[PDB]
Amino acid sequence: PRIKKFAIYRWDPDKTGDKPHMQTYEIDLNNCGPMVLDALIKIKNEIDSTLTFRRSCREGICGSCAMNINGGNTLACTRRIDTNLDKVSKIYPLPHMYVIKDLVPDLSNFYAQYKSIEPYLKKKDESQEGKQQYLQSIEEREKLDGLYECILCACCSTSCPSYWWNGDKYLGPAVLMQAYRWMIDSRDDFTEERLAKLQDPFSLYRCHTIMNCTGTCPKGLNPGKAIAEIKKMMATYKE
Amino acid sequence: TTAKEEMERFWNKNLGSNRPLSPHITIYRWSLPMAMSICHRGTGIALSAGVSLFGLSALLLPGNFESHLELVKSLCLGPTLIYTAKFGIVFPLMYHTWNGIRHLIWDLGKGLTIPQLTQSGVVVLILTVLSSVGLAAM
Amino acid sequence: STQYPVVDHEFDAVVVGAGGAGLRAAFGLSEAGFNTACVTKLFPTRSHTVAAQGGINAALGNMEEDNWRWHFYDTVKGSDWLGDQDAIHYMTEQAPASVVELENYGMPFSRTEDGKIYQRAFGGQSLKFGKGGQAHRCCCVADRTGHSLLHTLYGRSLRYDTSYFVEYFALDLLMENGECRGVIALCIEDGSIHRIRARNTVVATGGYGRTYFSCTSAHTSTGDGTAMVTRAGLPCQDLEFVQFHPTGIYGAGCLITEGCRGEGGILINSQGERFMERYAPVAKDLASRDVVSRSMTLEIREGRGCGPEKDHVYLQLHHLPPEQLAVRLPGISETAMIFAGVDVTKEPIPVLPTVHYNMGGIPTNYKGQVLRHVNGQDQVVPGLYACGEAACASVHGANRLGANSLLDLVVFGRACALSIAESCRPGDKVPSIKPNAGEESVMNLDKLRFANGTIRTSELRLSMQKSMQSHAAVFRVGSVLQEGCEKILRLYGDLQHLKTFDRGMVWNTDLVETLELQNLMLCALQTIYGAEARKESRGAHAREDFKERVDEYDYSKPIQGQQKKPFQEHWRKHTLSYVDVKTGKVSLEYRPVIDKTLNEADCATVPPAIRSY
Amino acid sequence: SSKAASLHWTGERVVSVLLLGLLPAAYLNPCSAMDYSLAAALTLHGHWGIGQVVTDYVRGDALQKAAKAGLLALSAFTFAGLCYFNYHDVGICKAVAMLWKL
Ligand SMILES: *Cc1cc2c(cc1C)nc1c(=O)[nH]c(=O)nc-1n2C[C@H](O)[C@H](O)[C@H](O)COP(=O)(O)OP(=O)(O)OC[C@H]1O[C@@H](n2cnc3c(N)ncnc32)[C@H](O)[C@@H]1O
Ligand code: HEM
Ligand SMILES: Oc1c(Cl)c(Cl)c(Cl)c(Cl)c1Cl
Ligand SMILES: O=C([O-])CC(=O)C(=O)O
Ligand code: SF4
Ligand code: F3S
Ligand code: FES
Repeated sequence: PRIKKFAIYRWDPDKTGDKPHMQTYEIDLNNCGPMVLDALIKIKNEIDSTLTFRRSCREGICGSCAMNINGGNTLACTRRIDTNLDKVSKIYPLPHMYVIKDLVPDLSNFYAQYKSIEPYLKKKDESQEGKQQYLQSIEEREKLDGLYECILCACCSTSCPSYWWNGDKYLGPAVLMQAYRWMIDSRDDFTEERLAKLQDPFSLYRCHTIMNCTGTCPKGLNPGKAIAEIKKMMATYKE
Repeated sequence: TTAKEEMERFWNKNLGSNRPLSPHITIYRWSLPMAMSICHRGTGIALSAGVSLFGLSALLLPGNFESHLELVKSLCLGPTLIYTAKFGIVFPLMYHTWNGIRHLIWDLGKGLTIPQLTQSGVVVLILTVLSSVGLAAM
Repeated sequence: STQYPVVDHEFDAVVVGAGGAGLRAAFGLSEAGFNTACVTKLFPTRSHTVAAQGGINAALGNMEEDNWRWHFYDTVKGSDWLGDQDAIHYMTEQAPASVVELENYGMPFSRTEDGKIYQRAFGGQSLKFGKGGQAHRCCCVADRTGHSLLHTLYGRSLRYDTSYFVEYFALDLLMENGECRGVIALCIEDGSIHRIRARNTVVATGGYGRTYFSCTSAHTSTGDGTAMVTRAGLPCQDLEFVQFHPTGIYGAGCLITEGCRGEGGILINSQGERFMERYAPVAKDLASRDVVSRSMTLEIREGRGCGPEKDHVYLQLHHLPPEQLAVRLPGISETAMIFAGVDVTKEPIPVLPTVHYNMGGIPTNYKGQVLRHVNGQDQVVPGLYACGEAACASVHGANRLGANSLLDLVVFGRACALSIAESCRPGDKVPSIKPNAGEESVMNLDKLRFANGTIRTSELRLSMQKSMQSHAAVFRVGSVLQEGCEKILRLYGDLQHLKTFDRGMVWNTDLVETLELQNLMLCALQTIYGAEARKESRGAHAREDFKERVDEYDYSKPIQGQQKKPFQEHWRKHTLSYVDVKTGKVSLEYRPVIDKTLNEADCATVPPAIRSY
Repeated sequence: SSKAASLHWTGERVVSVLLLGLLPAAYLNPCSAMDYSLAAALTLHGHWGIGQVVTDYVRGDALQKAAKAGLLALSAFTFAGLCYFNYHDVGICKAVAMLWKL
């Protein structure tokens, strides 16, 4: 028999000026799955179903969980509960974001920012599209590993202090790493205009190499290292 | 709906709501490279304040540097209080110096992996101490 | 009612669902200059297609030389001849064009030494119509194909003027005299009610695998479109044919790709034998889904299983070059660890046959148009389409072929796009709707919203899931099935005895996970009742009491000195199921399979045969 | 569209190595030239740096305009002062020297 405590951020938008408060729950860990989501689900099912959160895959590929657990941003479905009964787990919504309800942040801006980099392949001549597979050597292809696997979970950008103070105009690591993913895609023709789109104070340059992003990626990616690669490209490119 | 309209919509929705912003600094777990980052901010801000205060007092205050040095020899401080006032000036400087080097290695793209940040973090921290004590001893 | 804010929308088209199939349909319509709306209860990228691992089939001729007609043959065979050959012809032909579309879109396929799309071996695929041995036509992005597919599709979709109702919950269709007028949805964000009316409506809501206790499916795989169709009084085809993927992780039931076997991964029991060598001599470990899982689940019957409570098998990978395991199978390596604490390059993964895919769904044209059944005949339902796992053009038949669903998605996504593109014009007269329309959904919503019953949504869902698990598994008998039937029908009654707690408008996940249970019930009801009625062993459906394939002939011996069985006497036919919304009474009937391809000259019909690997 | 943002980024990195290199050189070669080029590098790099902190934290259009205007004034007086000190006083190399043997 093993009880664990969970301190969980709460807020009901329909409860007339309800104020954000922590609610604590208790879970027999022998009666629960290894991961934090398993507990989040178990309390939803048996204890309180007024608890509201985003989940889907429970396998860590949809990037639906993405919340603040014990100070760090990962995916609940992938983060395992600390067997240490002495520590009380503290579950929060993703930092410096608007809470719609409980652990549910308004991710609209995060998405709008992703749209803005135009995250798709672009050719100068698009007449011949649809009819032949494009050439790309494994060499040109290796340059994509650790970039394409991004889950758009928003753990990174939402851990970046620069994104906290300047989330509106600063694109943040997740988006920025993607713009780079398309920059180094051999099949893309618009590398110069992708860079030229980041010529302002805020879009790229609010990054001060804090490195929370890489430090927190639940997928073990290095958004920050890509941000520095963009920076080099920004300085050295022509026209 | 454009990306810009979407952003524009995001702000006008939320600023006219009663939604709370989720906690951040007050909850987010600090790490060695995170702390070493605001310290780069602080030390820089302090160092610039020092220099600003130096050139500004050179324009407003009467008497030369030599006048102010003798002015200081008044109620002359203990060797272990002139060294303290000496160490608390090279510490802000020597730190921001070594981490600034680290920031440039980074601009070059070298050593940006997490375990490399825990290595480059300690090495800067030690070099700070060794060069802060080294210089206040001169 | 009356107190709910009903907002109206007028479009040319509406796509319910933004998985692979949904997105392809959605910008496909926009691409063609149609004022399209998409409705999805998740963020497009969260959709289950994003979890897809193995790859996407097409006879591109990159590895060896290929013919899409061999792909055809494999598919129809694998379908155990419940598969409509007109659709299979369409799909397998459109495949190379479709994959090249995706690559051209930006999909970062793994590459060959020629800088072409890397393809690999997969379960039960051959060259030269089953003669030229194992074929390598499964196109992949290393290990995260669905993920990459969904992302590139989402990427592409930003380029067109489509309107995306993200986290909107489609409640029902808007129907008027057998004609689809649009949808009625819940804006999860504020809890408001939206009636979107369009001239055409595409339903791409994915599977309902979450009718079971253990499945590789997303928590959000709940047959919501399936049920909207059932609530319309429309038929649902072949819902009893449920795919049990051989290799899903023993614990949480996460998927380990079939690409493991495709790359040379072996399956081993407690005795140590490569049991997929005596169970299926020719194709071996890389055989059909139903045969492999049948063998696995049969191996546990013998007692030769591995584990603590004695209930799983071992997928082996360690003998493969670890370098190969790093390039081909990176995604499973994390999850094999994370969810099982297993090092892929050292120890064998613990796997178990678990629910994976729903070949059953809404009956469909090869054109994507939803079929009803009138006078023993097919009738196209005006203004209504379906595609992907939610659909049943039955390109997959009685057993879906590995790497064919992602293909299904994009092919027919495009089909629905084009069918509308050809059948009408943008700006065409969008049909009107009653001021009273959808009132039934809003009412059932409000009823569920304030429910003061005796049973928790969670508790009833668990009853359904464990019932289906013990009464509709890999092996079936009428005794267990009939008990399973009444079991489910009993639980259907309990839907007026359900307790909800959350009574808020904004993000009422309590309320929706109930609407989903409503939805899941309707699905499981038809699945189990369909399974009861079918008295044969075809594809995924295996009856202990009817071990044999009941066809119009006995295709084991030669067909001629032989009299053909009448329709309602053999079983080689599609199951159509309905249910009265109030009583939960499943009535059902049948329509014929299609054997004629789109052209006999280009692609020969393949007549039924003994199906074995 | 110019590449102004990326040039200003590089500009900074240049004065940084310039200022990094100027420290040993001020110890090894204490002179009046050193005294002036240290004054330039000190004030520029500091001005750009606080500029970063200004852009980061000073939300608003009125405030951002002022905070930069005063920062410019602060850096102008700081440079003029160090130039005055190098001309009509000890000079910064010698100033440190005098201050350190103390
Ligand atoms: C489970 C699984 C399946 C799978 C796979 C791996 C796993 C773990 N790997 C595959 C592979 O490698 N190759 C392949 O060919 N298939 C593979 N599969 C099967 C396949 O991925 C799925 O069957 C298929 O992707 C289903 O996709 P579809 O496009 O039909 O839709 P979806 O991705 O499941 O998502 C459904 C969308 O519909 C929306 N929805 C659902 N209900 C509603 C309501 N009420 N209102 C509004 N929208 C709704 C969802 O939001 C979602 O976007
Ligand atoms: C010892 C040599 C020095 C080097 C190599 C150096 C280098 C740097 C670098 C690379 C940064 C930017 C780091 C980032 O990207 O966030 C920086 C920040 C800054 N520095 Fe220095 N520096 C040095 C000394 C000084 C001195 C003596 C002052 C005082 C005038 C100073 C004032 C600042 C300020 C105000 C900032 C901005 C803080 C920030 O935005 O984070 N530096 N320095
Ligand atoms: O503004 C900042 C904040 Cl809030 C933190 Cl926590 C850090 Cl580490 C840094 Cl570097 C900056 Cl600039
Ligand atoms: O449904 C599929 O084709 C497959 C699947 O689980 C895989 O091998 O990734
Ligand atoms: S880079 Fe990592 S943390 Fe950021 S959105 Fe992508 S997967 Fe999430
Ligand atoms: S957390 Fe930050 S400011 Fe840059 S290195 Fe990472 S985005
Ligand atoms: S639920 Fe899909 S990542 Fe956690």
